[PDB]
Amino acid sequence: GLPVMNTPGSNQFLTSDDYQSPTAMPQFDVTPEMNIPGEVKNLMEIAEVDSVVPVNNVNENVNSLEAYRIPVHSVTETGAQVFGFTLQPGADTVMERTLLGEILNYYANWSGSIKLTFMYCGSAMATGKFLLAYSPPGAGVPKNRREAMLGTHIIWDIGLQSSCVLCVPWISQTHYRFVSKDIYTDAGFITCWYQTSIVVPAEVQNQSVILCFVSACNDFSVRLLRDSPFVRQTAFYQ
Amino acid sequence: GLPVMNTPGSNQFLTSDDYQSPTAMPQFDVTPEMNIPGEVKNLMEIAEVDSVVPVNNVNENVNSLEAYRIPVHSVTETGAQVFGFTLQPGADTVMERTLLGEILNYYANWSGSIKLTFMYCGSAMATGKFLLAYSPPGAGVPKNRREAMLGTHIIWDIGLQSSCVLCVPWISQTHYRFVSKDIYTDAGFITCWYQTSIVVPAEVQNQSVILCFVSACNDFSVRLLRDSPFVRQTAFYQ
Amino acid sequence: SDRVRSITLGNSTITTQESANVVVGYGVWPDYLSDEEATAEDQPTQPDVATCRFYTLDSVSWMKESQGWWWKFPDALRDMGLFGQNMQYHYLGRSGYTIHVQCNASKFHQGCLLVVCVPEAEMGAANINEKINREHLSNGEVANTFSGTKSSNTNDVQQAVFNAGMGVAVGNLTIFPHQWINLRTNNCATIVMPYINSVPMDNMFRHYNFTLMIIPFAKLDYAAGSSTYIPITVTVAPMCAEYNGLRLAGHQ
Amino acid sequence: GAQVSTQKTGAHEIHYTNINYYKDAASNSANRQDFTQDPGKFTEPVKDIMVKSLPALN
Amino acid sequence: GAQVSTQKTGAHEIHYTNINYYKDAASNSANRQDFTQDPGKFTEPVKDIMVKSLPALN
Amino acid sequence: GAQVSTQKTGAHEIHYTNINYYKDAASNSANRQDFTQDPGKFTEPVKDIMVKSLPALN
Amino acid sequence: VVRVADTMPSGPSNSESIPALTAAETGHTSQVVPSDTIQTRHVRNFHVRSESSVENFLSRSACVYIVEYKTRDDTPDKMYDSWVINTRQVAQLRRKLEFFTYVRFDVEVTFVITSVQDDSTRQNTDTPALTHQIMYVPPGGPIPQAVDDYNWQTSTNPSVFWTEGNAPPRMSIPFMSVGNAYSNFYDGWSHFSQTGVYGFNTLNNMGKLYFRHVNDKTISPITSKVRIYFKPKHVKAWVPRPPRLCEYTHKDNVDFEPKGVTTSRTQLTISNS
Amino acid sequence: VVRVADTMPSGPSNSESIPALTAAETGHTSQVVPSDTIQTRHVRNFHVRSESSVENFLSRSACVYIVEYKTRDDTPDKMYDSWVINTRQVAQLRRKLEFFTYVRFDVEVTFVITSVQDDSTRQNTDTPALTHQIMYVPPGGPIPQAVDDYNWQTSTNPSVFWTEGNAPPRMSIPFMSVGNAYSNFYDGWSHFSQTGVYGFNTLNNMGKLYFRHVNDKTISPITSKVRIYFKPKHVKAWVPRPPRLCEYTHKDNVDFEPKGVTTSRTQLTISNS
Repeated sequence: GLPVMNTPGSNQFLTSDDYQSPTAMPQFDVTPEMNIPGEVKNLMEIAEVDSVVPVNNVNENVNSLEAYRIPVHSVTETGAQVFGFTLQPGADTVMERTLLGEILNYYANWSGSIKLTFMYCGSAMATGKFLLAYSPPGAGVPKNRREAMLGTHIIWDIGLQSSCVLCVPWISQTHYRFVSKDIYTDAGFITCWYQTSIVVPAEVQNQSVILCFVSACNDFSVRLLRDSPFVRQTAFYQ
Repeated sequence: GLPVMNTPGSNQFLTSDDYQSPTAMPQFDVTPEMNIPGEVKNLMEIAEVDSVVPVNNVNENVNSLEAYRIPVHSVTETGAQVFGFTLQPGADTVMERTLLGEILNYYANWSGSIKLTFMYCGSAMATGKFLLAYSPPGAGVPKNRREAMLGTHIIWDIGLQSSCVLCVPWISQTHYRFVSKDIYTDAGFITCWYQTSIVVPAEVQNQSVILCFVSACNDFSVRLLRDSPFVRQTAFYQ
Repeated sequence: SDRVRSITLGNSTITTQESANVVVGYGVWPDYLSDEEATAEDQPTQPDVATCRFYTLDSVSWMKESQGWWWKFPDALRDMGLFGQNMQYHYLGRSGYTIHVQCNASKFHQGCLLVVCVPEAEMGAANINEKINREHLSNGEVANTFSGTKSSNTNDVQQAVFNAGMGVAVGNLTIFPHQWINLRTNNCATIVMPYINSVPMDNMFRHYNFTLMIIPFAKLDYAAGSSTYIPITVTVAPMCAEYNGLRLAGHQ
Repeated sequence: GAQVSTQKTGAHEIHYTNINYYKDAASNSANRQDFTQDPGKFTEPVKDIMVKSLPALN
Repeated sequence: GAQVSTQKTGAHEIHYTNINYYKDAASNSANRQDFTQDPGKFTEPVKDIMVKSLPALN
Repeated sequence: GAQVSTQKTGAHEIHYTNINYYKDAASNSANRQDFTQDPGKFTEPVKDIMVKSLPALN
Repeated sequence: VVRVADTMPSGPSNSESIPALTAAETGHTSQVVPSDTIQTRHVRNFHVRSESSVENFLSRSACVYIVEYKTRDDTPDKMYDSWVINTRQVAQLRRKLEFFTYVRFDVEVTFVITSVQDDSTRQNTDTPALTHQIMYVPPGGPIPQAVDDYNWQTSTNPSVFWTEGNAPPRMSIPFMSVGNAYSNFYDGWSHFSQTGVYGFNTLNNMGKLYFRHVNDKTISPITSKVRIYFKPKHVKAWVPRPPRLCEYTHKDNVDFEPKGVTTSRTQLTISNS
Repeated sequence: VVRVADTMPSGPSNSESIPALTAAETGHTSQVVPSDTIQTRHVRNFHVRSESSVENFLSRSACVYIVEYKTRDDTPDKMYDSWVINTRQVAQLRRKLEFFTYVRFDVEVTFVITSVQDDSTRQNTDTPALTHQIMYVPPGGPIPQAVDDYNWQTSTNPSVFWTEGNAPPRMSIPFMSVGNAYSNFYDGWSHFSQTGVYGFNTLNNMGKLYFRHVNDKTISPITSKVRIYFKPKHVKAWVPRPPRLCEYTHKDNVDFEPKGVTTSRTQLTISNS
């Protein structure tokens, strides 16, 4: 024979195996392969596509299409907070159900930069400027516009170009973050602000709708697999 | 198949294994490596660093910082024994808790030369000479100064250079010693002696403090691992 | 000879005539973050003149019976100039240090100190299951003090000179950058400590990087006519400082 | 009939053995070293491609 | 894909076989033949290095 | 890393395989092919060696 | 060896080039690197998108259906137990496969069997090792009708014999779809008059499994439970889709009840509260 | 192949070169070879510092936590048993790892399971082979709540099945710290207002294990005890520190009671007594 002795690890089944198992029906004439358009070889090609964030999720607007509309209108003086939300792609109540939020809910440790994109869906005659900030933590949430412009911001105007890009850079101690809600890794606090009001001429409606999109930059990454907390079943589906 | 037969030794777990086991989470994107200063690749780099020996451990001075002070003062005639201790790095009551004593308490069979270093922490105007002997066994412990200078000694003076080095050489039958207390391998008997007294001028205090340091030379070695006798627990730490 | 040493950092210069040496950490000189270890992506601010300079902390006295002192050192410089401001307004900070400790005495005095710069000196509490307050591990430039006996106060750090707070053997506490201010030869002690941490750029309020411990072994013994009050003065200076993530003020 | 390729290890800090045993391709191990990607058909799904400097449908 | 290196034997009185099987580096065996050391950053942690013949801060 | 040597067989009427597996020398097999001898220090333990023809301390 | 993109350095700029302004009204996803908003430094980033590939994401063993059957009872249908082969009865493996519209994967099946002794008067038996038979049956094959029926003979069909006390069985299955890809979604009927069933069920056609105890009528019934773990590999997937929001209802359709799109905030603007 | 340093020969000397006099007041550790105090001969020393390397010193299997759980009881929490993953509950492995401040090691885990039959009226059973499931759970994963709860399915999580009568299981774990090194010491808080918990505990974040019996409700309870043996390898360690003198108290802090620095002599000067 051949002198061999087993190791601790023999006769066990593991989920992440990569061991060659025999076929049950040999010499199987496999049907040919077809060039189908739209091939995915990495889920990161899917995660970097724009998709709409349900921002307005306030007390039963989620049972409707109303949750995607961010309302904005003419103010009295200036400088108010339209919307604002924490940056937790996987543990938020805002970007929880967006495509980036779903894919990161299948993961645990992520890194990389996140793009937001803001289509303006108002009338063709109204203008207005909006401060789109990013405040890294250590301090709280900036309560007025003067505290908001001491972070990474952008001053966006409404013209022919209806959509902006706030490209949130990567400012972090560690390389990777956590998806789950925890204290050691907090990210930043998006807060949108009136740079000016909305000046609109006569015979046009006053209020309008801003949308928000989300995607990932060139250096986005995910590290650990797990199960997502969205699967809530009781019995089998007979 | 393949003709193989097991040997006595199959299906056992051993503490000192070196056998390749499969991973549980494959293709794991390992976080990068960082150049941290102060890298240890051998514990012998740690064991050859000077560290202070608690010499004065006499009847509740160990519950204080008093145990590190070796007192010394002006004598009447000459030639008295300030301190003295056995050379058992791991089985002594003097060098038991020093860093060399801790590392050798994680080992069993050691060899190599040991340095002592004696900082003098007296005043800036007092002088005095001290005989720092080493008496290999076979005979007892030298009771006066005339019996003490028939070993490996050094005559150390106090001047600008406040610290001495008694570099104890390697005089042994076997290559290696034992850490534990036994009879077959005994090492030597350090005994410090007044070569002269301490002459100090007026308006200065009489008594002073000598310190002791310990380290290892270029050819120091340890051979067998074991558990150290310092770990004394009862239950788990919930 | 090499007893006269000068150090120039910005607009503050220490000249000593009875120094010993300069212990450069674990051999590594301070340096800015090279981009093989880069984690964050926005441009950091490197002041280099208004930050890399000597800041003097409070001075403490050393009687015959004093037991020790400890300073946390990303925290004791909380409110020392633009190092304090650029600590406050940012989120991640990386800096080396340069410790200098003045303490002088005449030739008719004796005694010996021990200046050890221990990284990550996590201290045990006085009671076993009690939460330490923030105002007992540090007090800024106000020095804490060891107690030689078994300290048993509430919400207090375990003060014992024969444990060094961490429960280690205090004679074995010389593995770190250490110098001995023996009062018969030396006027001061210099430790150039580089930034040792497991993350490349860390915050400077949540984290206590290290602890400077001065513990007297040989007590300040002297005659009945000499000057009693012999102070101890400590003055450090950051090196290669940079700051990442500017945000609104405060810490919470 | 051996094949030698590099293991998966991190940057800044191998050559395993693979022998194909069974007589099919459904027994071959999982090809878990395909790192290739191209986000050119989920982003930029367009004719008249943008420049990112021109005003992009001016 | 074989690697041959010397066994650990004493002085004055080998060539084993090592084949890397699994597809990672966390499965590689323990590198228990690193004898390298340098006590230059725990002893001599200093500027203006000593000579051992000069009186060493005279 | 193979070693080939002859088996033990009688006169007038092989080449086995040996691969050294474990990382030490205390795991190497028993060297049971050392046939060397020299009875020169148990016989003839002498100065002024005999000839067997001379009368051998005449 | 493929890295992620690094960060290029930038500086103070005053240009007519506008990375911030784009036209999202064309469906083009904007491509702004963080080196075009603020002054980013040089970052040599060594992240590798390794454990996010379509091979690495789906090649994990997942349960599909538990099968329970005893070794002696009063009725012949509570002895052996069958199962029609489908992946759409557990929401985890199904939800991971429903990112895509069409996939092409080989299946590597692993069975995990546990035996529970039932309660009776005479439980103190000397029971030998149990034996299990798992006979694959292609679509249209013979129907086993008992534990002693002569259709269990496997003159051609794939089978596997296991004895309790070993490693679990494992076999591979090649690509068996008659088209070119396993259709996780088919929008159509079965009859060409646009009638019949609506699925999603017209294109299952996978065959069915069977389980029985090879041992005879024991003197004590033993409840056997076998778990099937599919493990796909060599995976190519096309034309993706967003994941499912609402919970599942059945296996032969896609029907549901409406769910709110997320959980509410009760505020809209963040502050220090 | 690296030897220790040899001994060079020396002779009678009368020099101004003083190896004996050094300045320990600078922190420089003196470097006196024994060839500079007395007349040492030529020694060709063949000691190799082999079994004192940081790899050789820590790569031994050490227990961390015993886990006890039965196969049938009255309460559902005495069946399966969980454990939060930490190395700081047994003083031997903890004290060997607390030479250093930061370490970087891969973990190679080995479980050792023993089954003790409990006392009851009906201990004379014919019990088949037991089966064990050890499901790793990453931080934030689902919480198993019973021995029959459907969270034990392992659609993604690492698991291992063992049957009593074989070699013990073994799996490896790569470097899972989110920083660059497992911090055995962290001097800081959790909240940025320097409040919250003080640790040493803010940076554990390792996940937790789970244990259960795969077999059903047996007719006799069997006390199961599983021992976890960590075995690090590929070890790099930085910036050391002296070992711990005082005994340990808990796992989530460093708190203690003061201990005398050694054991007393009751004399100070040795003699023939």
